[PDB]
Amino acid sequence: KIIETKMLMGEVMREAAFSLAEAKFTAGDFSTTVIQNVNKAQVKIRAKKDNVAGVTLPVFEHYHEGTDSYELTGLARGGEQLAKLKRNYAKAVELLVELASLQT
Amino acid sequence: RGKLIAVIGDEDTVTGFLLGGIGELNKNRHPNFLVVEKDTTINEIEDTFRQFLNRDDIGIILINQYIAEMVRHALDAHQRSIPAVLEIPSKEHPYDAAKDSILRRAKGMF
Amino acid sequence: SFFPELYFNVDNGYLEGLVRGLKAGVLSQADYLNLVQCETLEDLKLHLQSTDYGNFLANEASPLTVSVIDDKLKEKMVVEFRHMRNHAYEPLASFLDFITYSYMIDNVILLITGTLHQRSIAELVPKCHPLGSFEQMEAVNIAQTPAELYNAILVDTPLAAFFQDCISEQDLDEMNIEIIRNTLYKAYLESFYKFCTLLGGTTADAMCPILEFEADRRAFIITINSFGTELSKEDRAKLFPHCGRLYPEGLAQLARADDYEQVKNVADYYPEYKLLFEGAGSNPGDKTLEDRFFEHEVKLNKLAFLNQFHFGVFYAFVKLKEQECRNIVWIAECIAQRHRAKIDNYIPIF
Amino acid sequence: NQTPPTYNKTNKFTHGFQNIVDAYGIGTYREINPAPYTVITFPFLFAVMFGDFGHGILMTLF
Amino acid sequence: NTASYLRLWALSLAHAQLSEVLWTMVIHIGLHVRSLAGGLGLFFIFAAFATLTVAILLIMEGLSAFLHALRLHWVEFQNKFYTGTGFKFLPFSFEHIRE
Amino acid sequence: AAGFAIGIVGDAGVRGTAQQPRLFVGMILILIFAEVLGLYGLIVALILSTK
Amino acid sequence: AAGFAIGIVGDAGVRGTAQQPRLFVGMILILIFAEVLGLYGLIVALILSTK
Repeated sequence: KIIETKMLMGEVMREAAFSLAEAKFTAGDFSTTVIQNVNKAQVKIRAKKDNVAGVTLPVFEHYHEGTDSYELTGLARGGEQLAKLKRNYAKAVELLVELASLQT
Repeated sequence: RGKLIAVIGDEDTVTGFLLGGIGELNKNRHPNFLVVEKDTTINEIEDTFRQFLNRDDIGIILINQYIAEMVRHALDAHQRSIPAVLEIPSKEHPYDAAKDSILRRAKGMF
Repeated sequence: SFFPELYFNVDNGYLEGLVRGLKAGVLSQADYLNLVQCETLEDLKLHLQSTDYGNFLANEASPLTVSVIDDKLKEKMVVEFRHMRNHAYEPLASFLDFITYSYMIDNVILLITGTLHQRSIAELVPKCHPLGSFEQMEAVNIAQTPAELYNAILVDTPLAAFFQDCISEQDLDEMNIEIIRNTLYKAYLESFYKFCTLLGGTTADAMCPILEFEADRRAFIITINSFGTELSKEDRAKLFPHCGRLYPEGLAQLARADDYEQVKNVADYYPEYKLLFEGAGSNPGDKTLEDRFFEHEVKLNKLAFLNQFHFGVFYAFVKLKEQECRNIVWIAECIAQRHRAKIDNYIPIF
Repeated sequence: NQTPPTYNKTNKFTHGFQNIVDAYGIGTYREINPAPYTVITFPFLFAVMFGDFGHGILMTLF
Repeated sequence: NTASYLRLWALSLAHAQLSEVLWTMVIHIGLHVRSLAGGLGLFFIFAAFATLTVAILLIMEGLSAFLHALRLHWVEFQNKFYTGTGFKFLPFSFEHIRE
Repeated sequence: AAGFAIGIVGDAGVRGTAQQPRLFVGMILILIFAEVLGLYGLIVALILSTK
Repeated sequence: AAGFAIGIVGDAGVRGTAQQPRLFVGMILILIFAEVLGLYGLIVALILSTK
């Protein structure tokens, strides 16, 4: 499954990068605010054990902790593009979490 | 709760993930990410990578492929499981394939 | 009236000719087509050299990236703007300052937040938008003290009058940074609009429609985007400018609205907006609501150059050039990522 | 012991006259209804303002 | 209030003055000593006359007098006895018949 | 004075009508009132000119 | 007064026509009223000068 997942990761990043360009087109320079104004994460990762046999392997599990993300309508109010962008990366994050677990 | 994901990458890559809801400040006001610009040197990337390996709250680290090439010795030198490192294509660099740890581990995969 | 066409050309005669000459250099539809028919960033450069653009990527890094083209495009128009801004007299300079205020507002939001989360000014200034400039001290070497930045703003920063809504520092710490910036921008719009109406000639008639549009556009979009977030309906209304066509009646309905449909129902009373919401098909592979607003805003800024004796040509100029940059970068980005089917999402600027 | 609504029974003819009264306000419960006298009083005062034989015909025919 | 009823005079006077002038300066002009020309002209002039009589007097002056007479009831008459407020009576009813 | 009213009412009325076709009749009535205002002056002038 | 109206109406008419070619007839009709206003001036002036 790890090879199929890696393939998907590529395609997802292709879409996310385009979606980012769309958000950038509308907003202009939102990256500066996002990078500076960071405090708490909405997503965190929990450790889980996979008892595949006598051997136990470490796996990561996605944990949606729930702390609210930053609400940004300040630049051109491009909220819909930013919201689609959040969702596109949110999907990327979940895939990557699964992906790292598969490396074990 | 358990683990954070650290990101070392370019401006757009880091920004995207931060919007993705991943990444936060530690109690010492340190950020679990680095923005790598054209003026960022090797020692800054390498020292940052190592420190993330030296933090017990991080673990998965997300890095751009072109960055992994700059500090490649540090990613192969450390073989463990906390620091699972995933290498991703940058906005402009193309899709990764070569020199991938997994494609190398497995001799039956493209 | 007889207000223009008489004293206007005495001081502003030169600049009026210059700025319209600069407008003549904006990419035409024929030129955008030549830029689209590239599929290579280096070829894009070559096609740009056919216009007033070009030779600005020379002596840069051999690898050409989108981020470089983005910065260079802004830089070019900033120089042209500053040139016209510097060779200008108070009657026009005050008008132009309002244009710069929009960018300064964003920049001071950057100065705070970082100051509030102990970041040094020297680290923040490099990421400020041009035209903010802030050549004055006291805003510099604040020692990461919010009080020192707050005093520096009140004293040296031209935006001090606008901060009367957000004061005492308490507001800086307790208000969300985005409410603070939206509140400050509202103050900007209210003062700037009135300023244009004080210049109650051709400028007021050519300029105000654009400012009224922006005010109504923000009221619409804010209402929609605010649906899914945590925001009191009253606090949302507090951000709705009163310089527009929704102010008499309409904002009250948006303030109460909790759904996209209710927002559209308001637009239904204003054909100039109803058409935009109907045009914004919002399909999974179509133009969206923000795109239609951008098209309208450009239409208005183009019409600004139908009056030869006003200040609105200078405001329109800046906005048209900024959209020109957005268009060009979009093309460069589409090439870099090879999304050719989405190339025709630029806003024609004539 | 609550304030009751004000109910005035009207018909196909008097309803319109009640409405031009209600346009100003709803009368107090058990208030004297002005409408029975408005039916004549108002047309009379109008006719004083518009006492024009020819136009009165046109208006009547309408 | 007593002076207010001078509305009756003011409106009655104005109407008479408009009628006299609108007649004299419009339909009188449609008359002429030439037989056929007079008839043909009066045809078109009369139509214009009737138009002005309706546009100015039958509508507008009737409209102003309509309101002013109503105001007299609202202001001077009713305020002597018709005082206070109540609630509109809204019983259960099958109102939506025409719809 | 009548021309002033016609001017202002037309300016606002024409735009208001485009956003609201039901305004047309109301606009006309305001215009008819302005025409009546103009007539009043004519009436007095006609009385004086023959006095 | 007529020339003023000519100026205002023609200027606005041209900008409108640039956006809407169907405006051509409308603005010309308005200009006709301004020309009539000027003519009225000429009529009275000629009557007085030969009186």
